[PDB]
Amino acid sequence: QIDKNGIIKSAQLHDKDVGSIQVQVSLLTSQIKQLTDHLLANKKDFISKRGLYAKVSKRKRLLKYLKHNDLEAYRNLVKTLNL
Amino acid sequence: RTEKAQKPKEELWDVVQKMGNFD
Amino acid sequence: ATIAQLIRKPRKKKKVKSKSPALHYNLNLLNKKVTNVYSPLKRGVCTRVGTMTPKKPNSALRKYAKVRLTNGFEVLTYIPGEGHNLQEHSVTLLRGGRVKDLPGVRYHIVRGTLDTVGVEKRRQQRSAYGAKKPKA
Amino acid sequence: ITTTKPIKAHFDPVADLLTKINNARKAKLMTVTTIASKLKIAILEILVKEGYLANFQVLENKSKTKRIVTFNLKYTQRRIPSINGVKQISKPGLRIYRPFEKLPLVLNGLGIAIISTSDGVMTDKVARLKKIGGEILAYVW
RNA sequence: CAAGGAUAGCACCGGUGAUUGGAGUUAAGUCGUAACAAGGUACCCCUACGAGAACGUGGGGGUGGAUCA
RNA sequence: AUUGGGCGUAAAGCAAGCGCAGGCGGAUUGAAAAGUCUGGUGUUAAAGGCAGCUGCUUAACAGUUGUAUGCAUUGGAAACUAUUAAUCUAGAGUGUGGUAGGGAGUUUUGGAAUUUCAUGUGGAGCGGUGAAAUGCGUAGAUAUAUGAAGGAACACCAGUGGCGAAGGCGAAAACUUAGGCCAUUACUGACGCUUAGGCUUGAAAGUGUGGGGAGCAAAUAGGAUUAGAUACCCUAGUAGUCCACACCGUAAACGAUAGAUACUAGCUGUCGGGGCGAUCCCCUCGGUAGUGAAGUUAACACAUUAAGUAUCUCGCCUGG
RNA sequence: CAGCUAGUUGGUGGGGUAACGGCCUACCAAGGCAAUGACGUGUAGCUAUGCUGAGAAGUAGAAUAGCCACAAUGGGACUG
Repeated sequence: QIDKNGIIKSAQLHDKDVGSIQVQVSLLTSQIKQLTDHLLANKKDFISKRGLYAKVSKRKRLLKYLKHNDLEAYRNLVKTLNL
Repeated sequence: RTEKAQKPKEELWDVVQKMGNFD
Repeated sequence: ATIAQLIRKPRKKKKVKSKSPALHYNLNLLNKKVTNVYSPLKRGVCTRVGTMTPKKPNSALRKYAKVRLTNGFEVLTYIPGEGHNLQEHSVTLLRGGRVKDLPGVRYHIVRGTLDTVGVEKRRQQRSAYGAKKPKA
Repeated sequence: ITTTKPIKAHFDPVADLLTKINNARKAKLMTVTTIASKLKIAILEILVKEGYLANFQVLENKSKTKRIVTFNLKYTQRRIPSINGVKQISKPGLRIYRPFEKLPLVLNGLGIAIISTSDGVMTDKVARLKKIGGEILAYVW
């Protein structure tokens, strides 16, 4: 379904990042992957594609912030803003 | 939690009142 | 609407349909730079003269004249003079105004000027009609 | 005490204050809560002193964690508010400022505009007298 | 060196021209009244065709129709 | 229509969702002070004008003085913004736990039966309308029941229901999963907001592509009727309605009411969630509704889901 | 009117008008402007001065004072 708790806790480095930028962007990226899988398995689900584009946009804005605030976001960039 | 009470008085109970003396 | 959008969608003033531009400009050889003088009464050669019917409530056999100005635009006009002194070729100087009765007509003509003078026997419209001084 | 109905960042403190003020005027409501700020505290104190607005109480949870202000309008004993119209001037989309010599008296020479300047926040008359100008926060009459 | 003079290819803009769509205008032009009552078939919106035409019918979108609690 | 206007029916909200150019931003504090004020100088011309005078008979006119007027160069201020240096959550939200929608798609069948074929019987009608007729029936009908096949779409449940971005979602069954409702000082610490451009989707006709096509109707064609039917009647009837692909990408996609955001008498209903407890009543919040206060449209009316209140952004709007 | 621009773009050296200036060149080069719509396009002579209105703003910079441009169009040189 949501694929929520496991991905959060994998991105949950400490007890001080339950809702941080890191876990949020990880959730959006994991949701992008899961939505691609689903919508390839379920073609005409336009809800999934519109949500995928919305998550892509919100991920872009989250990344622009994460590079505005912390300069170490792109030195270990496993979340490059290209999709 | 109280920080500052600038004139803690507050108006209340606006009765229907007008021209109290008519006698 | 709002100022932020108003910058991108500025104010759009009211527009008016053609009334009488041709009276103000005309062409000429040797530099076709237009005659930007805003002529109040501009000479031109008339083409047709006749009489026809205005609208239904106010019908008549009222005079009309298809006239041609120096510039490209030629137009059908009304003669505000008592009787018509235009003979389908008379040079005449035009006027402003608009006629709401005769179709095809949206103009008035200077009655009395360098041409179309002397209607005669007048108390009103002697500055117009070119009528002379009111000698007893 | 217990201050109920907190408000979060709407888009700005000024519009958050204006919507509450107009809603109180509409529903004949007494006291409403909005955000807290140094400018808001200054204008609220000066409006208590001016008489257009009744008192206010600024409240905090523990820190910048949550800072709000509850404010009441001065009402006669007829449910008639003292506020006869307040217009916000300082806005996010339009930062409005005026010199000390270009500040008018509102209403009919009675209304008092609230003006923050280079060295403080005050009323329109003493802003003209101060020979120092700045942004305007609210036209009050 | 040069104002300038050139070639074949091209390019931009204007008017014209057998023939001609469309618009306002004649209280007094041709058919039937489609349609305005649920208006003589309820209206239509998007789209296919045809019909002098009002228009008529298809597949979907709606009541910007009445009935009626 | 900044000054100095609308977007429900007399312009109208983008067809729907997401986004940049660009625009603006929650709280505290410090740098800097562009914005902001402030202190000044230069110049912004005499002629021109504001105030003033003179003479031309008097101004017309001519002369004339204090004054205009925009840049640069100059001490500051921290109130905030555009910027910077940090933090705090409360906006974006995220976490947790409870947590529902005919959500979409995918994958299946099941039936009312539609049509057809064989089994048959039946022994002159069926059919259609306002009226008949056209059409169908005697290679055996009307009709009937079985068996078999192919297509289409799913009786009731269907909601002052929920969800989906609009488009929409209803025979059931499963899966992937968008998203939702309830309460979280819970976590980054504004990460925000929209949206011209830009990205994606987008009823449907109808286009061709491969099947079957069950049925029918655009077109077409006969009998009516008509002043005439390819209109209203029907029969025959194709494209199409069916599906796979694109494109068509428009709709009464209009609530002719934009998206994000926060607030405004109530009242009577419903659904979902949280707590609780025979049920229940009840409270909480939303969703889904309304009369109506206030407020707002000329008016019609909306009205806690506004056309009420206000911020950021965009689209639409000036006579036929 | 969405792409336009090959001194385009800048450098060393040399030459150069009154001179700095790719001003121009030998040599070395591939960059410059631009959706805040680049390039192109044609036009107006720009400021003071010219009117209307309270204001917003609009209306010419004809001629004029300053500057600027041709002075029949396009070059060259000389003088000063």
